Amino acid sequence: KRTKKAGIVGKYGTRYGASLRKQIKKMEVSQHSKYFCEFCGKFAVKRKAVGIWGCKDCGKVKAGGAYTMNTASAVTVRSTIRRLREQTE
Amino acid sequence: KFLKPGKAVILLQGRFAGRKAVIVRVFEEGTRDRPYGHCLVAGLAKYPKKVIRKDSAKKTAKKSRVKCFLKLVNFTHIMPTRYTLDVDFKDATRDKKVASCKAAKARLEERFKTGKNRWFFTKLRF
Amino acid sequence: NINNKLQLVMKSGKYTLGYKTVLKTLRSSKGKLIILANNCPPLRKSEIEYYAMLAKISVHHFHGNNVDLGTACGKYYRVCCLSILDPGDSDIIST
Amino acid sequence: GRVIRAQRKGAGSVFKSHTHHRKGPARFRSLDFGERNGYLKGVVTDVIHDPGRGAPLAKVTFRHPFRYKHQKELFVAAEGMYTGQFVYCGRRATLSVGNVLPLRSVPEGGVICNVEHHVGDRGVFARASGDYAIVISHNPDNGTSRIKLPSGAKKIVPSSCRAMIGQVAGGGRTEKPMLKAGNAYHKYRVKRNSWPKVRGVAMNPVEHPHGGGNHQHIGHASTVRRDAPPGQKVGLIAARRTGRL
Amino acid sequence: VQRLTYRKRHSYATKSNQTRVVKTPGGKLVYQYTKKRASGPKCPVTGKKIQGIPHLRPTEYKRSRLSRNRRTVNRPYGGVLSGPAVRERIIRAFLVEEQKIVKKVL
Amino acid sequence: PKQIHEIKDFLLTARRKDARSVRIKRTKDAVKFKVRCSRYLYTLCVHDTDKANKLKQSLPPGLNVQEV
Amino acid sequence: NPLFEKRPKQFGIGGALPPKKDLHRFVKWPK
RNA sequence: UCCGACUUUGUGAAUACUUAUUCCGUGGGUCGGAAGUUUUGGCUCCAAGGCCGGCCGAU
RNA sequence: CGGCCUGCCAACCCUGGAAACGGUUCAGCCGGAGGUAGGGUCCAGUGGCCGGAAGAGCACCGGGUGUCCGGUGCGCCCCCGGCGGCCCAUGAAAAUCCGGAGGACCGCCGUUCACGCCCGGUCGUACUCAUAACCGCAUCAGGUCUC
RNA sequence: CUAAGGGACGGGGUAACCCCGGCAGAUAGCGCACGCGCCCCGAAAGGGAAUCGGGUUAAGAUUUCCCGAGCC
Ligand SMILES: [K+]
Ligand SMILES: [K+]
Ligand SMILES: [K+]
Ligand SMILES: [K+]
Ligand SMILES: [K+]
Ligand SMILES: [K+]
Ligand SMILES: [K+]
Ligand SMILES: [K+]
Ligand SMILES: [Mg+2]
Ligand SMILES: [Mg+2]
Ligand SMILES: [Mg+2]
Ligand SMILES: [Mg+2]
Ligand SMILES: [Mg+2]
Ligand SMILES: [Mg+2]
Ligand SMILES: [Mg+2]
Ligand SMILES: [Mg+2]
Ligand SMILES: [Mg+2]
Ligand SMILES: [Mg+2]
Ligand SMILES: [Mg+2]
Ligand SMILES: [Mg+2]
Ligand SMILES: [Mg+2]
Repeated sequence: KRTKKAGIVGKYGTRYGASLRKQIKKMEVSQHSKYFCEFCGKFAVKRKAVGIWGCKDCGKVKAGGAYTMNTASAVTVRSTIRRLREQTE
Repeated sequence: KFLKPGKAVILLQGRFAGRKAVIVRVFEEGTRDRPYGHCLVAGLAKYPKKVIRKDSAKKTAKKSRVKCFLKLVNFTHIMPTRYTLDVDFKDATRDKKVASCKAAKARLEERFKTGKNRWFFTKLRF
Repeated sequence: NINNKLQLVMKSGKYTLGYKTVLKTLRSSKGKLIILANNCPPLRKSEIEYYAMLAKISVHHFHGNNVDLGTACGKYYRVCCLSILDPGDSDIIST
Repeated sequence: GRVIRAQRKGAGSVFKSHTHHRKGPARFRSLDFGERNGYLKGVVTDVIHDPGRGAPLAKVTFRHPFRYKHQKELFVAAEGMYTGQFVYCGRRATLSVGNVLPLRSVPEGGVICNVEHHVGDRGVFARASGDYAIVISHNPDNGTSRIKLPSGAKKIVPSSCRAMIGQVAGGGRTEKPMLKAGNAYHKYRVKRNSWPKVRGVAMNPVEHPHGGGNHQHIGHASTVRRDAPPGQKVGLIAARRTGRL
Repeated sequence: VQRLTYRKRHSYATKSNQTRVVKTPGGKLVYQYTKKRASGPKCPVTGKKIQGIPHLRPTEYKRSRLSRNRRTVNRPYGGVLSGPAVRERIIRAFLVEEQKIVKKVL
Repeated sequence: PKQIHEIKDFLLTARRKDARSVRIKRTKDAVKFKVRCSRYLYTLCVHDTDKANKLKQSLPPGLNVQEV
Repeated sequence: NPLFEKRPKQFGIGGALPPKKDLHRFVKWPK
């Protein structure tokens, strides 16, 4: 409805090229999404600025990715740091 | 079962927030005026001050003084501790209330001089 | 096997859900067991364990989230803590 | 001719950095006895935005080691840090993301950021958003450590140098297309007077070595000696190769 | 319709030059200069408003200009921390202190 | 300016040393007694005709009295 | 007197604030 | 601007040293040798105590 | 300007314990981390009444009369409140003022209370602000920041 | 009062005029002997002690004079 494929990117009209609009689409969606708060258990985490993710209700503010709360390498880094910490013992 | 007369509590709200008190009477079910469970407590409005050997005799007598308050507190405004202070209290007007406060002050000042219950007279830091 | 036993307590026993009613049952010593979610606020968690130590009530730390609790109890809202006051035909207490 | 634009930036007149709304230098706390021998706990109070910096900064409060005072710090925030979190700095700090450790305490393969080059530098390496260094190896004889920098270069650092555990927050920032001259205008408005660049071929010969001609063309090789004087050193400087491989 | 003029030599509509229209007993309209809207006291741990204190310009809170009951709240950390913040600190102070004793025994 | 409600408090204020004059203003409803003190002008409204007269006669003899 | 008691302070890295020490050898003297 | 000589420029072993020089850090706040605090977004200062102004507590 | 009342929209408190889920905005959104409901606290106003103050001002009649009662709104201007959106943009500082933690020290001495007494320097201030008071050699169809 | 910024003690450079402010130099002092110790200029649109109504001149006062009423 209202659009067959543009979605959030229809605000850009006919400008900038179809491939660039398709490129920006995933980050426009992800940066405006609501994320799960591990501290309180609600989907209330919103981007306050690039890298800054604040929960609406519990008030926790977390440092994360530019356009998504958790980057892929952040999970990988945490697992590497956790394995190094345990094997250190 | 741990909210009984003689048990020590901490007030969490109000004018005496953060003060230590002892339970005197428990209305577990609550009266008609107060449907909720509540207790009568006797607390320290002014803690006895730090008493040290270097002090003179008159000064350490002034530092050992306490002030006592009487208050009815909702159960939800109380942090129940594991400590116990028994001084045989067994307890309306603005004259009866203040007189009863002075009696508890004499008993609590005497307990403090005994040296026991050091936690009860040593304030809380927050 | 704790999700099934908790599922049976909601079907036949008596319980209460939520912080304020968990504290009330501890004050009146009606709860037989306290269950805490793993993301329950650390100040809140400490106070409930201290209340349970004042009485003689056991506390179990639920293996999952506060979203997972409540779902285990078959409700569509989150549950931070649970208090069991009657299991009836459930062996949750003896474990 | 006249002084070219590349030369005029060193005077720093209109080319000074825009820093009026910046929150202060981001760096470790000064190295002291407690960090050198044990650990010190601070609490994260805010995660804030710094204009011109992609990565968020973390406000941390410590207790002063010997004065009855608060000690407030501000460094680059590692990804995953949050407000109300306890961070620990020092030799005996646990290997956890957000903690500040000497490199001697980080095993091989650890991901680190804001790495000191000299002991007490307060952090020199891997500070931009999404960047990190990797611990490669340890030398106990010389007391040095080998780390891998974001550019790929290996570097030898003293094992007493401090680094934070984790990678810098805000990664993925440059994958998003800017799409607009105006978005680029706002980016550089809070950084420097550099954004709208005029091509040297679009100039007159008085202003640029590339200027002039009846067609826009350089007219000589754009690769230039490393030792060329300022005003002459434009184009690709000391290039070992050109073109797209 | 009785258009108005500024009454001082400030000629620019800045936030410090905000006016209101009043009717005088002389039957005319004049400008009166108002005070900028001010936040009241705020709690540093919750960010919420501090109950019991009015929202004034900082110099209107001066002791010679404001009564003492209006300036304060009768509780520890009265005008600084809210009630929820004070309750949490009392509970945290006591519960962590008990843990220190338990660490010592164990 | 401040209002006084009970008659006796107006009596003590008119007896103050810093009180200078009393103005009596007649309205179609009541009678206003205004005593000019150092900082404030105090007004008392008397809705009764005889109470106004009793107040008039009982004023301190040292204070000036004016009819408005 | 039972009121008198010891109140020791443990001077660790993150312990009680230390008392005044000599600090003479670490003084930054005039040029 | 690169490059060489002299000067700054010293000492000792068959390359080492540190005090010149250079760089970095700190409110110059635990350096050298020996002897013998992970806790929950809370508070932490101006010593209690012991023994003769003095010493330990605080090698 | 002072006193009393009122108490928006948010925020907070106490009781209680919600699925047959409910409450709710133009939009949102909110609730076992405690909703709906019931009862309260605070907040701001350029809100109401009284004092100021009808003695003033205004309009009439020759000293006198009057200065009263309602209704309405996607109306216009200013201010405030509370939501939503946006940023690889996150949008001053300091003086100044208030509050708080602690409790060394102190008794006929403390008092941020009311009322009472005295004092308040220097310089600017007229007028124009424009198709004639400014610049454009001018009393120039130009140019010159605002309510 | 501070903003962007400007000047400037010591020190450094410079034949001198003059050019350099973070390069740290016993920082030139503050409370009650004892204790502590990390320059100025720059906004009549930024921040900011405290005023209102009515009257008055040929010419002032869009809050300065008069009347009354307040405030700092
Ligand atoms: K030239
Ligand atoms: K430009
Ligand atoms: K270009
Ligand atoms: K050319
Ligand atoms: K108040
Ligand atoms: K004038
Ligand atoms: K003209
Ligand atoms: K000004
Ligand atoms: Mg051309
Ligand atoms: Mg040329
Ligand atoms: Mg209600
Ligand atoms: Mg009136
Ligand atoms: Mg009239
Ligand atoms: Mg307009
Ligand atoms: Mg106090
Ligand atoms: Mg100044
Ligand atoms: Mg400046
Ligand atoms: Mg000089
Ligand atoms: Mg100035
Ligand atoms: Mg101004
Ligand atoms: Mg005039």
